[PDB]
Amino acid sequence: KQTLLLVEDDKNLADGLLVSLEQAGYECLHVERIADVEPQWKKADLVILDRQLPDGDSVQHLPEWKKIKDVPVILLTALVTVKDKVAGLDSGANDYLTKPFAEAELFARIRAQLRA
Ligand code: BEF
Ligand SMILES: [Mg+2]
Repeated sequence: KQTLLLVEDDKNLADGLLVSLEQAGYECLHVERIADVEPQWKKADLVILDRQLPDGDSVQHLPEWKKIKDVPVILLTALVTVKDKVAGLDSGANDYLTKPFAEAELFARIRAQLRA
C-alpha cells in the first residue's frame, strides 16, 4: 500500500478527489493549510500540492519541505502561466499539472512518479 498527501484548500475538489485514489488502492492524507504540511511531510510517499493556500504560496516552503525527505511532488494549482510552471518545477517539483485537469492523467503522472 502506498501513501499520498493531498495539500488542497479547495474542500469539494479534495472531496471527490480523495475517493478515486482510495479506489486506486491508496491511503491518503488531506491538508488545507501550510501550517499542516510539515507534520505530515514525513508520512506520504508523494505530495499532490496546491499552490495558493489561505496561508500563502506553498512553493516557497517546497525546497525546505523537500530536504526533510526526497518526496515526489506534483503541483496541482490554478496557476497556468509558463512563469508559474518554471517556478514550481525548479523549486524541487518532480512534475507540474495545471487546473482544469484529467483524473486519468493525474493518476498516470502519479503512476509514473512511483516506479523508480
Ligand atoms: F489554489 Be491552488 F494553488 F490551486
Ligand atoms: Mg487553492
